[PDB]
Amino acid sequence: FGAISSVLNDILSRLDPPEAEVQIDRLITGRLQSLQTYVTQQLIRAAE
Amino acid sequence: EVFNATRFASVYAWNRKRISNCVADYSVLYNSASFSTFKCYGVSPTKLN
Amino acid sequence: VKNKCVNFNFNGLTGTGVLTESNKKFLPFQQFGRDIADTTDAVRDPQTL
Ligand SMILES: *[C@@H]1O[C@H](CO)[C@@H](O)[C@H](O)[C@H]1NC(C)=O
Repeated sequence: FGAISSVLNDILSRLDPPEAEVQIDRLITGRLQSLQTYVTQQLIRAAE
Repeated sequence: EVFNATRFASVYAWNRKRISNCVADYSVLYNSASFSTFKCYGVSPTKLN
Repeated sequence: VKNKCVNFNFNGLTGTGVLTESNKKFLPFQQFGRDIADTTDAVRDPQTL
């Protein structure tokens, strides 16, 4: 999702918090968007 | 042999040496007052160890 | 230590979980394995292979 790596542990063990915050935020945005998409699809399928 | 050396090559012919199969202690380099510039990109200076 | 939920740092690969004897066999060039969803699932011991 634009971050340096897709693994949170690598980001945590490689960078200090002030600079790793941006990467964590990008990962959070991407994963939250994916989860919301999944939940909406599940709601529609559940209605069907 | 690289940090504490006598000859440093020219800028356009910068000398590259490969480091492998050893244990590196970057804390002694970072905490030393001999260096007037120590900045890391893609990693923090305290996490190399 | 096996059969206990522990934090592990295998050759720089950090994580948390339970380490156990593996029935899988690794070819003598592979270091770690991944699932169908690419989640890390196995690791080769740097000191015991
Ligand atoms: C040293 O490494 C060798 C080769 O992998 C291994 O057989 C041996 O058990 C190791 N020794 C110790 C003390 O870890």
